[PDB]
Amino acid sequence: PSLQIDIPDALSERDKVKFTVHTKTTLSTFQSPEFSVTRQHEDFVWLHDTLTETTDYAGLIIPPAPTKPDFDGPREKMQKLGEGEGSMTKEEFAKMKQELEAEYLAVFKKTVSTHEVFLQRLSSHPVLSKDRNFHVFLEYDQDLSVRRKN
Amino acid sequence: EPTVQFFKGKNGSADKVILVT
Repeated sequence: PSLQIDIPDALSERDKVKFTVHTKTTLSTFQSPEFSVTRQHEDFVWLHDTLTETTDYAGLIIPPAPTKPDFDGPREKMQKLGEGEGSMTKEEFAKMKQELEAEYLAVFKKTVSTHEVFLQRLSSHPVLSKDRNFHVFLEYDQDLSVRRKN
Repeated sequence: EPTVQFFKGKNGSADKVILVT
């Protein structure tokens, strides 16, 4: 209960999916008792691969990386839904928009779950929860793009 | 072009998505 993480919300923008990573901790090894950051799916992938390529960690039961969420389908339907707004009736536009939202909702619930469980499993691991890069993932305010390139 | 925003449901509320304008 010293390190608790959750994902209260998520966002699909273009081809990127952003997760809000919310952390409540009693550990003074973190600068703040409560904080939130924004992380893309790529950051989760980077976190996992960084742990596995740490030679000291080789052998540890490392939880599997969350798989890439698939929004290609819904994104296509949504935009093509959008073009036909003028042409489309004002009665079925909300019909299959609500059906589109439901399609997004199904994908979101699943991928948020996989991403959250991944982080929660890392928090309960006696070795991995103290990792420097895991710390950065949870606490570092700015975008991880540059630290993923160096 | 637009973005879709997801919100986890709290206090028994249902999770939902919002098509952002």
